[PDB]
Amino acid sequence: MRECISIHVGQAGVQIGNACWELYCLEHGIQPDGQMPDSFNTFFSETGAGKHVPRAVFVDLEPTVIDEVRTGTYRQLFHPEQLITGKEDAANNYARGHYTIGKEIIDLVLDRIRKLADQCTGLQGFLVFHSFGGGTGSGFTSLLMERLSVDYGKKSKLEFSIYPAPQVSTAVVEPYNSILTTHTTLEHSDCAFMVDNEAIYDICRRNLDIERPTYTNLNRLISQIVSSITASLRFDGALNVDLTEFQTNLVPYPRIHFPLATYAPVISAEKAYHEQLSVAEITNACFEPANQMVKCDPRHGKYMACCLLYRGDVVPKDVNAAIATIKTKRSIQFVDWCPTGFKVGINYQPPTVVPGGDLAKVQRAVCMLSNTTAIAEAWARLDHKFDLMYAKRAFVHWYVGEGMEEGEFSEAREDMAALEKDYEEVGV
Amino acid sequence: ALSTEVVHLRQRTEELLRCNEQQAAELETCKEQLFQSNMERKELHNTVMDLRGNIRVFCRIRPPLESEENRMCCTWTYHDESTVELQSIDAQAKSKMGQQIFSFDQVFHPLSSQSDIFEMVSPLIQSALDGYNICIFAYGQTGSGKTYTMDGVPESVGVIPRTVDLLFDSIRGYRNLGWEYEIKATFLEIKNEVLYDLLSNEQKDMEIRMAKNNKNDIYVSNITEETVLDPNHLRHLMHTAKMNRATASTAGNERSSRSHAVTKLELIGRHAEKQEISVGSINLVDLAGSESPKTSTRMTETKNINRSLSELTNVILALLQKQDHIPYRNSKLTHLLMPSLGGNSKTLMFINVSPFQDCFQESVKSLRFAASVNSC
Amino acid sequence: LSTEVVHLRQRTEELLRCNEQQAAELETCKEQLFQSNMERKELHNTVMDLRGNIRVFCRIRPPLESEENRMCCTWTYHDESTVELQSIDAQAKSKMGQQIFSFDQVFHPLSSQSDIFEMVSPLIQSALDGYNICIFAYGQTGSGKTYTMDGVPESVGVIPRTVDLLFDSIRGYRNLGWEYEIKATFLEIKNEVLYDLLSNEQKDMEIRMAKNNKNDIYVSNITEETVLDPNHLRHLMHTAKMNRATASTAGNERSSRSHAVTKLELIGRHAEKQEISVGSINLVDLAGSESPINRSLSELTNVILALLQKQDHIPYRNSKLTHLLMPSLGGNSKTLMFINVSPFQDCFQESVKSLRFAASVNSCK
Amino acid sequence: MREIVHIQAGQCGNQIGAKFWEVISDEHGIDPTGTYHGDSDLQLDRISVYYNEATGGKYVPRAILVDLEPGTMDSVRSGPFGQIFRPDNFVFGQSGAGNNWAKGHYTEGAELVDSVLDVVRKEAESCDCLQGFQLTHSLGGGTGSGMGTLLISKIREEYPDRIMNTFSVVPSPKVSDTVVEPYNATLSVHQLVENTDETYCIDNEALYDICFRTLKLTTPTYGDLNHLVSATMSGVTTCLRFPGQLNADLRKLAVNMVPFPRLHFFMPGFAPLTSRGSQQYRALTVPELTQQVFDAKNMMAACDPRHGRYLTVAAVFRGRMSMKEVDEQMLNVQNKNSSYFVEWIPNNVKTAVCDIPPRGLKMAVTFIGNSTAIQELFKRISEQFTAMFRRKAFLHWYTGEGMDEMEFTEAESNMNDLVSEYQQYQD
Ligand SMILES: Nc1nc2c(ncn2[C@@H]2O[C@H](COP(=O)(O)OP(=O)(O)OP(=O)(O)O)[C@@H](O)[C@H]2O)c(=O)[nH]1
Ligand SMILES: Nc1nc2c(ncn2[C@@H]2O[C@H](COP(=O)(O)OP(=O)(O)O)[C@@H](O)[C@H]2O)c(=O)[nH]1
Ligand SMILES: Nc1ncnc2c1ncn2[C@@H]1O[C@H](COP(=O)(O)OP(=O)(O)O)[C@@H](O)[C@H]1O
Ligand SMILES: [Mg+2]
Repeated sequence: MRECISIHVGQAGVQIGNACWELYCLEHGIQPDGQMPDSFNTFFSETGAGKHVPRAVFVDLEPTVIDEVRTGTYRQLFHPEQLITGKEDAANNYARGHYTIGKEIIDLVLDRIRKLADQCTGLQGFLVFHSFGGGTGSGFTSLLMERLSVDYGKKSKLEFSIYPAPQVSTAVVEPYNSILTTHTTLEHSDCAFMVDNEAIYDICRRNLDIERPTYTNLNRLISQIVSSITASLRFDGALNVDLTEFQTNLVPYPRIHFPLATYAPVISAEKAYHEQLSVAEITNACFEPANQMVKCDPRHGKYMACCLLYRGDVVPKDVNAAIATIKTKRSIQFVDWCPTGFKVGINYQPPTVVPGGDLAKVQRAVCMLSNTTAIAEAWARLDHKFDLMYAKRAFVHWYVGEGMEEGEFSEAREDMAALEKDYEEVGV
Repeated sequence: ALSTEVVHLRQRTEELLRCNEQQAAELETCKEQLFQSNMERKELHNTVMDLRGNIRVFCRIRPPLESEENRMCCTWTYHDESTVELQSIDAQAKSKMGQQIFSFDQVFHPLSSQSDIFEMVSPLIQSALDGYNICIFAYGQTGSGKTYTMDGVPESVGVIPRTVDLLFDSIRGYRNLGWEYEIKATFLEIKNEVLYDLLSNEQKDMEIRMAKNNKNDIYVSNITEETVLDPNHLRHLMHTAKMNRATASTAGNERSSRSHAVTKLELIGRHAEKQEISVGSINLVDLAGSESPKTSTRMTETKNINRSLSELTNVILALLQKQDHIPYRNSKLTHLLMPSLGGNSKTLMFINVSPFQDCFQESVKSLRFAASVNSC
Repeated sequence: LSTEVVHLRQRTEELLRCNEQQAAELETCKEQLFQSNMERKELHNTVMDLRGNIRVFCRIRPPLESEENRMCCTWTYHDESTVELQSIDAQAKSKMGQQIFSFDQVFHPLSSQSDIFEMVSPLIQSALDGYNICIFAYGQTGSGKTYTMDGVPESVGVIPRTVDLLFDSIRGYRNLGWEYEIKATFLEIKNEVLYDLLSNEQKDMEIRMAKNNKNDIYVSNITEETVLDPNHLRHLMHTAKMNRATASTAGNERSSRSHAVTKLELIGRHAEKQEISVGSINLVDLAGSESPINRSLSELTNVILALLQKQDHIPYRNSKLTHLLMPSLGGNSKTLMFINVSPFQDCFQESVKSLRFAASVNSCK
Repeated sequence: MREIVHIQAGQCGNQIGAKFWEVISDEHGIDPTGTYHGDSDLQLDRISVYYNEATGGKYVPRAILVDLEPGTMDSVRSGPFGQIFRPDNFVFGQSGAGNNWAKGHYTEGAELVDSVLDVVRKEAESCDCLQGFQLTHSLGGGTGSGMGTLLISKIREEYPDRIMNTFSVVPSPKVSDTVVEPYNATLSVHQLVENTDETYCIDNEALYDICFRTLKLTTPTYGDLNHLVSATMSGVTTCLRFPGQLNADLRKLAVNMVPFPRLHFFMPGFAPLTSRGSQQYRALTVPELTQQVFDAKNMMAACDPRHGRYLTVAAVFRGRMSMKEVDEQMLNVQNKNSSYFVEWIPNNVKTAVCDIPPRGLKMAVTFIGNSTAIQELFKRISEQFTAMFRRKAFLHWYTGEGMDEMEFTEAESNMNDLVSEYQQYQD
C-alpha cells in the first residue's frame, strides 16, 4: 500500500489537521474512538484491535492547541505519543522555530516520523500544513523540510502552507518569516500548494453566503481540498493519480513548484436546489477568478498547468467536452511550450459533507490545482513589503539576536528576486 | 694689547647681543608660523578626507596557503584598484547569485603585503595629530586575515606595531614644536555585552559613563588607564593583553574570533608657551567574526555578538543618510565608540574576506554592506 | 683693570655658544617650515581635484537702469547648483521641453564680486604650487564677461583681486625661503592673430615650443614685464586697456570679437635647496559667443569637451588660442569656466546657447 | 507552563496588584481561602501560571509584595483576598522611602533587595518553565520607583532570557500629586530604557476622563480606577491563560510591538466601557468595540494619538466572535486613519482573538498602541524636570543621599534621546 503521512506544525496546522482527520474518519465510518462499526489503509495504521490510529504527527512549540485536541472528542483517536509539544511558542520568529526550539525538539519529531515510516510498507510521500507568518510554521517547517530532504530526498514532500493575505497581515512581521522560509524551503519542497485566507473569506462571503465565517469553515474547505487530493489513493476511480504524478505533471522546472488550489462546488444548501450542478458549469466555475482560493487574478497571468480532480458520478465525455470548451476560451491564457497540460484525476467517490457544516450534498465535485503566472505579482509585493521592513531595519534586532544575521535577510531577499526573474522569463 | 682688548671685546658683546636679539625675535616668529603652518594643513587634510570620505571602506583578500591554493577558491577579478569582483565557480550559484561586483575605496591584492596599509597610516595618524577621534574596524570571518593585519607577525608587523613606532617618532618632532603630548593606554573587552579589563585579572564592575567635561566625551569607571612613558613600555602594554585574552580562536572558536577588543590610545597634547591643549584619540578596534551562528553550545551570545555587528551596521548607515538620531546606546560597542563615530570623527572600515568557495557566501555578506556604505 | 677683561672673556665665550645653539635650533625649525609648507601645496591641489572640475559656473547678472523696460525670462532656481530658465511666451513654453542646466555652483544677480573671488582664491595657491591655471569668462555680448574679469573701480574684478591675494601670500612666504618673480604678458587674439597690449610697436609674433620643456609654450617678441607691486601691475593693466583701442563708440564689433588673454607666470626659486616652478595663470576674457573668425572660440569649445572625454588626441594646434593655451589645458591642472547669461527674452535663444555647453560638460565628464 | 512571577512595588503598585489579583481570582473562581469552586475546567488548565499548587486543593498567588511602609500591606492583609497570599511573600522595610527615589535605590534598596531576591528565586525555581516577570508600581513616589529601578536592573542581569512587564504609572500632566515627581520619573525611565523591553504608560488624568466622561462616573475612587487597569492587564494574558483562535502570549506581542529595543512604551486601551445606563442603548458587536478602542477619548494614557503615528498596534480579543469581522475592521481603520499610521509599516495590526470573555461580559478588547504620541508626554516631563533642575529645587534631598549631580544629567540626557527617536520615526 502506497501509504502516506501528514505533519501539523503551528496553530493553523493543528486546527486544519483536526478538521481534516475529522472529515477522514467521517469518510470511512471511523468512530472518534478509532473503530469501524483496505481503502483506509493509506492513512490509518489499523491494528488487530479496533483502533485505526491515524498516521498523523502533530507538533507545536506551545501545549495549548495540542492540549485542546487532547481534550476534544479525538483524544483517544490519536496515539498519545504522536502529539509532540514544546513549552514556548516561536513567537512570530523564524529565528526561534529554526534555531532555539526547533532543534531542541527536532530529534524527537524525527524519531517519531521515522518510527511511523518504518511502520509503513510502501511510503508514498509527506504532507505538511503550516503558515508563513507563523514563527513555527516558518522556522520549524523549513528545518524539517531540509532534514527530510537530507534523510530521504526521493520521497514526495508536499506543502499546504497558507499565504499571507495581500491586504491584512495579522502578524506584523509576516514578510520576514515568509521570505526566510521560502528561501530555506525552495530547494527542499517538491511541490508547495498555495491557499490564501482573504480569498477563502471572499468565497465564503459571496458563495457560501455566510456572514459570520470562523476558522472552522476555512478548515472545512481545506479538509475538502485534501480529501479531493487523496481520494485517488483512498478510493478507486477511472483514472487514479497519486502524489508522484503531481510533480511530473505540474512543475516544469525545479524552482517553479507553487500551484494554487481551487474548489468549484462551493455553493450553499439554499442555492443547491436552483442549480443542476452539471460538469461543464462547475468546470467553468473553477476557472472564475472570484472562486480562486488565492487572492490573485488568473486572468492577468498565463497558466502553466491545470490538474483537475473529479469525484462522484462524472462521465469522461463531459470532462473532455468541458476542457475542449475551455481550450477555446479567450481570457484563459496559456504558454505555448506546454499546450496540453490538463491531466485529469477522474474518480467516482462522491465527497461527504460533515454534519453541521456549510457545504451542501453535491453529487460531483472538482478540485482545480492551477499553476499559473498570477502569483508573480504577489511575490513582488511580498518582497516589496520585506524591503519596506528592511529599509529602516525595523524588527531586525530580534532576528539578529535570536539566530541569524541581516546578511541572511539580504540573501533571502535576493533569492526571492531571482525567483521572480525566473518566473517572469518563464512567463514570456 | 690690553686696553685695546677692552674696547674690541666690548664691541664683540654688542655684536653678539644684537645677534642675540636678532635671532630671538624671529625664533618666536618661526615658531608662531609653524603652528599656523601645521594648522593650515590641519584643516586642509580633513577637507581632503571629507570630500573623498570620512567613512573609509577598505577590503583585503588574503592569499591562500600552499596547500589551500589547490583547495577550491572562488574566482577573483580586479577591474581596478577600487573595485573587486568575486564569482562562485558552482554553476547553480552563478544562476542565482549572478555577478557579484562591489565598489570600495581601494582593493588590496593578496600580494600587497602591509606597504599600502602603512601608506594609509600616515594620513590617519595626521588626523590623530590633528586631535581627532579616529577609529579603525577589523571586520571579517575567522581566519580571513583580521589578526594578520591588526597585530601582525614578527616578519611583517601589523597596524598596531607600525602605528606605535610611527606615533612615537611623530611626537618627537612636535616636541621640537613646544608640544608635550600625554598618551593614555586603555584596554577593554566586550564579550556577552559586558566589559572587562585586559590589563587587570581582577573581576571589576565596568560601566559606560559620560565624562565630566562633556556629554559627548565617554569614559569607563574603574579602568586601568596607564600613562605611556616609552615605546618599549607601550609595546609591553599591548603584549600583556594577548595572554590575558587567551581563549579558543580557531581550535574551538569559543570566545575569540567572536569578540570585540577596543584599544584606545588617548593622546593629550599640550603647549606651555601658547597654552593650547590638543585632545585626540585613536581606536585600534577589531571586530568579531560575522559567521552564521551554528555552534549550538553557546549560540545565545553569538546572536548578541551578531547584534553588536548589526547595530554597528545600523549606526554607520545612519551617519551616511544624515539621520538626526543615531542609535548609539542600542549596543555597548556603539555607545562607547560614539565620540569616534559621529561629527568630525573619521572611521576606517577594514573588511577581511576569504578566497575559498565555502566562504564565498560569508565573503558576499561582508562586501555588500561595506559596498552599501560606498554607494551612499 | 685686568679683572673685567677676564669677566668679558667668558662673556664672549658664552654668547658665542648661546648664539650657535640658537642658530642651530633655528635652522631645524626653519627646515620644518619648508616641509610643512610643501604638504599644504598638494592638499590644496588635491581638494581641487576631489572637487572634480571647477568648470560649469553660471553667473546671472541683473538688468541695468537702461534695461528696466526689457522683458525678462522665467528664472527657476533649484537648490544652489541647478538653474532653470523658461520663456514668458507660453506658446513656446510647451515646445521647449526641459531647459534645465546643473552647475557646480549658481551665481544670481544678487551675488557680489567677493563671492566670485571665494572660488578664485584657492587656485591662487595652486598657481603658487607650480601649476597652470586659467579663468574663462564666456557668454554673449553684454552678458557681463568684462565685469567679471575687469569690473569697475567700485567693484573690482578678478584681475585686481588676484594680484592683491598673490602679493599678500608672497610677502608672507618670504619667511618660507621661496623667492618669487611675477611676469606679466598682455595679449589680444583678434582673429587668429596675436597683438601686444603693452607696446604700440607693431611686429610679427609667433608661438613656439619651449626650449627647456617641450610641453611648455613661450611667446616670442612679447613684452614681458616684471611686476614689482600691485601699483605696478595696475599701471600695466591701464596701459593694456588704453592700447586695446576700445572702439565700442564706433565699430564695437572690432573690440568685442577680439579675445583678451592676460597671462601671469609665477616663477619660484629657493636658494640653499632645489625648487623649479613655472606655474602661470591665464586670465582670458573670451569674446562674444553670438552666432556669425570663430576659429579660436569654436576650437576652445571642442578642446574642452575632448579633454573631459579623455580623447587620445587634442587639436591644440587647430587655433591660435587653443595652441596658446596648449600647456594651460593639461591633465594635472584644474580648469574654471564662467557662463555669463543675460536674463532677457530676446537673449533667451542666446541664453540656451551659453548653457548647453555646460550641459555637455557634466554629461561628458 | 510559561508561569509568570508578579512583583508589586510602592503603595500604588500594591493597591493595583491587589485589584489585579482579586479580578484574576474572579476569573478563576477562587475564594479568599484558595479553594476552587468554578465550573470550567479550562481554569485548571492554566491555573499554574499565576497560582502555585497548595495542599488540600488550595492555590496561592505567585506574587511578591515589596514596600517600605508596612501599613499598606496591613490593609491588604486585613482586606478581602489578603490571606490568599502566602505570608512569607510580605517583604518590607521599616524606614520608608518618603517619595524619595534616592532612598529607594541606594540605601533602602540595597538593604532590602537581597530580601526580595531570595524569595524571587524561591518562586522562580518553583516553576517548570518561567515565562517572565510582571512589575506593578508607579513613577511618582520613591518606593514604587526606587524598588522598580533597582529590581528591574537586578532581575535582568541574572534572568536575561526572560521578559519584563513594567506597569509604570506615568505622572499626570496636570494634577500633580508630588512636588518632585519629575525627579522620580526622569530617574526611573533611565533604568526602564536599559533593562525592560515593554512598558505600559498609564495616566490618572486620562483615567479620570474615562470614568467621568466615558463611564460618566461621579465618584472616581481608586478602587474603580485600579479596576480598569486590572481588567486591562488581565486581557493581556488571557491568550496565554485561555485557548482561542490565535493563542498569543507576552512573547508573541514582544517581537510584534517593538521595532527597536528602546521604543517599548505603549498606550493601554480597553474597549467595552458602556456607562451605567448606556448599555441598553448600545448594541454589543465587533463594530462598536473597534472604533471605541481607537479613540483618543478612550486611551488610558493622556496623549492624543492624532499628534503622532501608530508605529505598532495590538488588538487582543475576548469572547465568541468571527475573526472575519476583526479582519476587515482592522483593515478598515488601517485605511481611514492612514495619516495616523506609519507609512513604512503596512498592515501594522496584531490580533490575538481568544475564546473566554470576562465574567459578566460577552466581548472584550485590549489595545496596546506603540504610537509616536508618547514623545509629547516625555517633553512635558522633560520640561518639568529641567524647570526644577537648574534652580536646584529639592536637590539637597537627593544629592545628600549620596548621588552626584551629573547623574541627574544622565537621566535627562538619556530620556531626551528617547524623545528624539519618536519624531525621527514619525517622519
Ligand atoms: N486558514 C486558517 N489559518 C489559520 C488558522 N489558525 C491559525 N491560522 C494562521 O496561523 C497564523 C498564526 O501563527 P502560527 O502559524 O500559529 O505560528 P505560531 O505557532 O503561533 O508562532 P508565532 O507566529 O511566532 O506566534 C495566523 O497568521 C493565521 O493566518 C485557521 O484555523 N485557519
Ligand atoms: N490608580 C491608582 N494610582 C495610585 C493609587 N495610589 C497612588 N497612586 C499613584 O501613585 C503615586 C504615588 O506614588 P507612590 O509610588 O505610591 O509612592 P511610594 O509608594 O512611597 O513610592 C501618585 O502620583 C498616584 O497618582 C491608587 O490607589 N490607584
Ligand atoms: N553685476 C553688474 N552690475 C552692474 N552693471 C553690470 C554688472 N555686470 C555687468 N554690468 C555692466 O556691463 C558692462 C560690461 O560689459 P560686458 O557685458 O562685460 O561686455 P561683454 O559683452 O564683453 O561681456 C559694464 O558697463 C557694466 O555697467
Ligand atoms: Mg567685453
